Amino acid sequence: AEVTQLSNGIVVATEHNPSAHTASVGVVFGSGAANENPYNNGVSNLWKNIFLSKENSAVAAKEGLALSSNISRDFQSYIVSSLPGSTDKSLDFLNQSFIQQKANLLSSSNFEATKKSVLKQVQDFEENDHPNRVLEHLHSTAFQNTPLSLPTRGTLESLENLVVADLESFANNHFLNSNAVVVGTGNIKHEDLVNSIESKNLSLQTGTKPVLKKKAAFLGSEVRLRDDTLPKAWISLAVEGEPVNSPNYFVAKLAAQIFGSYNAFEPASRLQGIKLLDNIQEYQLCDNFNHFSLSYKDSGLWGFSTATRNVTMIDDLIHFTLKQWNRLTISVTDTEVERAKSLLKLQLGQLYESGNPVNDANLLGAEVLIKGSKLSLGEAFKKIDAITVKDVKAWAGKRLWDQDIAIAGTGQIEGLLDYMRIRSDMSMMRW
Amino acid sequence: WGGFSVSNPTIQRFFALHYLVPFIIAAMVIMHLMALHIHGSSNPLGITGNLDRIP
Ligand code: HEC
Repeated sequence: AEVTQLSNGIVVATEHNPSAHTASVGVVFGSGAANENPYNNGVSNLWKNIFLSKENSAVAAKEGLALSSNISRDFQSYIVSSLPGSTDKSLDFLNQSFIQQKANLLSSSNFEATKKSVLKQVQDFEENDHPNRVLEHLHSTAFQNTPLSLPTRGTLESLENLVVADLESFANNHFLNSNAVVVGTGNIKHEDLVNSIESKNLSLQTGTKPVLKKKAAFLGSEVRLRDDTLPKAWISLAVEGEPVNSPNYFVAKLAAQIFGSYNAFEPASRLQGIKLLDNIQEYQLCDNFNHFSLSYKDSGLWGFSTATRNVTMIDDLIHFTLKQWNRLTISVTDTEVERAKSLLKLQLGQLYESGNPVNDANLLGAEVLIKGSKLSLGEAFKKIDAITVKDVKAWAGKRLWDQDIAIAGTGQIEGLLDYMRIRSDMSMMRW
Repeated sequence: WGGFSVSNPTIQRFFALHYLVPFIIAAMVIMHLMALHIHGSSNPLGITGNLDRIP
């Protein structure tokens, strides 16, 4: 495989997979949820859903073109998938959708129907999807009074104040030339995409997205959304992780991989090679957990989210999990590092080299927006092979051993104790 | 008195009893802590404290 890249003010980056049967072509902007003030919050979600609106999707589906979109903290994307003989049709449709006009998408009826639909979706997310809203409050309290705290989904109190003028103001300030990368993944060649872009004009705008006054800074805090009428207790807990373009990126991900993920109901998940499972399976402390190493442009998060029904033994869950985290600084073995190497090679090659072209388009767009070129997977495997136990211990002493944490929880979290015992459990007192 | 006025047996038995009764006080303190622990402390407002407990 190979990733090429060229420039004319726009950036054209591709992945010619000749074995695939489709071809995704779309623009990936460099603005995201982290580029909004807290009063126009959710305008990226509303651009996602006016791009995926019914009239626009119908006009797309007349030619056999499926639309896709994604709103992250750092990057938006607007991807159009088609057969590999219709890349010109997809480019001309994306041109007509964004560049040539926006007033037909931003009519009164389409905007009011879409605002109604996104208000319904945000309310449905707020009162029914519990582990994701725990993770969103974890971001909202780890990075508070700072633009990386804003949720990608938007809030009900802000999103019902947006009108068309704010949509157009965000479009003029963020849908720009240098801010964007046009991405073609799947079964298209790079030269075909560049010659077809130069065949059209496709000039988005003059350029220069506004620069944020405040950089992201981690802030140890907690938020407790206690709802006694829920059957479980969802809780995330994280420290300041590593951002992208850091030398400790793959080390932070391998540290997340050491303790892995778990599902107490699957039989092959209870037999993993984690030493936390011997403590966690005896009295059935949780139903599931997953360790995440989230990496953003300015900062990052490293921690775990979990859910449990054993609501009287939440503190034992947090206790054994954090003592296992303290094992990284002091006495992590060689076999755990080798196992995490093999599993992280596995899940990283599943992530970057799955068969779905829209996910490849999102990942390639994000990576060539942030760091200018895509690191191919072989050099990634060499960087994973270069990690030793001393690198993990040095990273854990830098980032894990007695550092501030951020906690978010909802449900029956009365069994979760104060902030100070969870904070003081980050250092063992025995080392 | 152990006699007819405050004399040598009185002071000796007062020393023995005085050595003895603080251990009865320690046992009553343990019983006191049990009778406390079955309902928890009060609070200076006079309302319940079952809502916001800290360890
Ligand atoms: C006759 C009154 C009384 C005496 C005497 C007394 N206690 Fe208490 N004690 C209480 C009461 C009443 C409480 C419960 C406080 C409240 O109202 O919440 C209490 C509570 C306590 C507590 C829990 C902490 C606290 O402040 O409530 C301790 C410890 C305690 N007592 C120890 C002792 C000890 C030790 C002694 C003597 C050895 C003693 N008490 C003698 C009435 C008494």
